[PDB]
Amino acid sequence: LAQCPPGDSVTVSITSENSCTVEKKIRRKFVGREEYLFPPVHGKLVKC
Amino acid sequence: SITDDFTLTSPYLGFCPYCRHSAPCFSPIKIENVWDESDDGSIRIQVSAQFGYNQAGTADVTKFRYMSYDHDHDIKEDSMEKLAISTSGPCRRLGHKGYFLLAQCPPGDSVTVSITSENSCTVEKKIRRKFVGREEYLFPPVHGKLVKCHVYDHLKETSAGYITMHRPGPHAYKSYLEEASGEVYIKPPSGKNVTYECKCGDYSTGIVSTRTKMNGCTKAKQCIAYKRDQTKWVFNSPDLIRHTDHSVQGKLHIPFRLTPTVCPVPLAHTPTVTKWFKGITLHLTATRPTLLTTRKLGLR
Amino acid sequence: KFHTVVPSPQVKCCGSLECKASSKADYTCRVFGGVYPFMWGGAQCFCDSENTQLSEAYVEFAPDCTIDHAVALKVHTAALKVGLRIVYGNTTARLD
Amino acid sequence: AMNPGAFGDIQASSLDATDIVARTDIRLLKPSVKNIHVPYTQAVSGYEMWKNNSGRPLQETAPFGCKIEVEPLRATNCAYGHIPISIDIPDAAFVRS
Amino acid sequence: AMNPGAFGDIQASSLDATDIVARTDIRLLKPSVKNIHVPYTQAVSGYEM
Amino acid sequence: QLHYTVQEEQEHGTFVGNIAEDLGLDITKLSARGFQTVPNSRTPYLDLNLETGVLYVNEKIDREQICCVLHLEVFLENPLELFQVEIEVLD
Amino acid sequence: QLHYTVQEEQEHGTFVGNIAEDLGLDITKLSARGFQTVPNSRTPYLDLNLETGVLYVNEKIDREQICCVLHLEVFLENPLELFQVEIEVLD
Ligand SMILES: *[C@@H]1O[C@H](CO)[C@@H](O)[C@H](O)[C@H]1NC(C)=O
Ligand SMILES: *[C@@H]1O[C@H](CO)[C@@H](O)[C@H](O)[C@H]1NC(C)=O
Ligand SMILES: *[C@@H]1O[C@H](CO)[C@@H](O)[C@H](O)[C@H]1NC(C)=O
Repeated sequence: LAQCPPGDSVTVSITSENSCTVEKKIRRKFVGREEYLFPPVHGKLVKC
Repeated sequence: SITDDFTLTSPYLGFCPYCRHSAPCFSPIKIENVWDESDDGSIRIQVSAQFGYNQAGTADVTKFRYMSYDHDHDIKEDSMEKLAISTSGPCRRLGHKGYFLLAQCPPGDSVTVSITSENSCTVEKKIRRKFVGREEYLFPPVHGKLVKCHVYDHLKETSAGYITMHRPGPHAYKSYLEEASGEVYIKPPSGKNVTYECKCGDYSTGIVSTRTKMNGCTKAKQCIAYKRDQTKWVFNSPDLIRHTDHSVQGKLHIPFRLTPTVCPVPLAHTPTVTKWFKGITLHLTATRPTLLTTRKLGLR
Repeated sequence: KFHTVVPSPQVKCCGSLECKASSKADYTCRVFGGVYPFMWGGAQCFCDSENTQLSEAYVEFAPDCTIDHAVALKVHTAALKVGLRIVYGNTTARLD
Repeated sequence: AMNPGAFGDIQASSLDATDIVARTDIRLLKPSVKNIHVPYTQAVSGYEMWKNNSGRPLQETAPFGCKIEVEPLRATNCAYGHIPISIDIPDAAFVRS
Repeated sequence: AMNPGAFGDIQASSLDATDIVARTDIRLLKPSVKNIHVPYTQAVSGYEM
Repeated sequence: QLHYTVQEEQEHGTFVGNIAEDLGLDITKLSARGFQTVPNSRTPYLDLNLETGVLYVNEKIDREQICCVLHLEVFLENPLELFQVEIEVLD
Repeated sequence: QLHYTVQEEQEHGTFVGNIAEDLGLDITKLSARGFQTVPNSRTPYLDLNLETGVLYVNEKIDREQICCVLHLEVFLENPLELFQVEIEVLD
């Protein structure tokens, strides 16, 4: 379980690489009716 | 009355909304404001920690101060080569001074500062690649026109403004209480005058140097205590309680002035002209966006 | 650009306070009851649920306003100052 | 006279004048989280909103094709009308018939 | 019949032919910074166009 | 916003702090508000008791392995509100 | 585009180079030309005398701290010209 930036692929590697990569379009997800880059200090605290 | 002596000033803990753990926290480094007015992409950052000064406060380049959130909440000092600025990739640290940073940064939607080995803190700030003239470019070319633009100065002793400074108010530590067996006490650290103003049954204000029984406070939730000898100035950030006296005790410089300079802008391909009656057909070649402006030489 | 600088909160612990109308630019000030603040070190007011916070805000020119500023002018009628060259008698005379 | 989100939203007699005046639509809000921050919201600066759609300046949109310069404000090399010249030639250039 | 910024702006009878002829709109400019580079500006390749 | 501290190699079940006492939440209505650890901010070394509102140690703290402090978030319903706890480990 | 050199542990005020003499610019109109170092390319170890147009040492050059060379830029107005100077530090 990992938190990742937006991208079009997912790669898992064993450094020192035997990496593997698959197509997965992940995007930044919302909770409400406002785009936000990251949650702000002042808010409504909705259920998600 | 601008002061350049940082021995009278302490850094402060700043509450910022996106720490490394993806939650707001109190951090020794907190971005108050970010300005991007230069034409070369350099950004100026105001940070809750000081830079280029040692724990005492003397001018000591490559070592910086920060108020730590550990058990001993005092000023500590650390190396400047383990600090990073980034927006999408790492940023080139152009300059630093007390409360202020200046850096070349790539385009991005956020600006973050971290103390590696982490205490990262991030703010929303939309910075983009900027023009200087009427032609788009990544970097200026070898062949150009060298037009006048304005960039942030890399020399730290210039002044783009001033910030007012004030005395710090009460801080009300939680570790100064001894709720036990229904009665509460005070923890003075090494016999210091940590004062108290609290309301067991009525407003009782006193100063204790030793551990002291309270007259009527049952639980510890209705009584506080804080230090008194706090004669170190602080920036008027909205993340601290102001004192009863909140006058401008001093004023610090705002470094990295917006100094005019020359800087090259490209010259596009010279268009060829075909002449037809009352008009010209211009044939245009431009790899990057380029502005064309025409106007008639008459009344309209 | 304005700086919209925000001063430090004025917090007192269950005493009702109000703020005087300052003459500073775009001065907006409000009072909030029922606050119980936390900065680093725990609770800042002993008193339980009647404390008052004072929020202050006012605007000010940005530090980079010395270069990035627009000046508003009212323009009245204009007058000309033309430079002439007079080549009378193959004798050049330049004047304004 | 000031409007939020418009040019001239913040005004003063000079850059260093004490009498700054502005009517930006600034509102303070209740702190939802139990901290000591000041939550506020405010309309966007009308300076940037004017730079977004300032259009083209007078150096590109001007009749009779003459260029605008500043310090002092002037329009150099304009070509529109006619100047009556009354010129008194000295008699040292006039020669005998 | 070459013209710049269009197909066939460079021509030859073979890839290894020495007789290559072309009329791309290339111009040489006076160098501004006092170095030894050759500032030139040319019309875009009509092959890629 | 709750700064708590623990010692080095503290045993299981030892005291870390009292969340409800310091936040002023009523103890006898904690269960009605759904007092629960936020799933995003979970520390395997520490737990909390839902009934008593007390944060304590789950696993023995290894100073070398975890490093640098721990962060744990809590949330309550009706009304909906989260809170943050930062825990320092001494050496 | 100019190349200068300095020795290690040079004191304050020691000679590095003559920018105007190397570039052919006349000294007596340097004030009218608006001679000045570019605000971007500045180093804390080397400065310049503007009346003589002579680039020299300001701070004692720490070979370990700076490293790898030093870059400086100067500019003049009417005509608008920009010039670049690279300084090697020996060991
Ligand atoms: C603490 O306060 C007392 C008040 O009587 C004063 O005498 C003393 O000098 C102060 N400082 C200490 C004990 O360091
Ligand atoms: C105004 O700024 C926005 C960015 O929010 C941009 O997309 C737009 O092109 C600009 N101009 C106009 C005329 O809306
Ligand atoms: C015009 O030129 C003639 C011959 O070149 C010269 O003698 C005369 O001085 C000039 N006219 C005047 C008014 O000086």
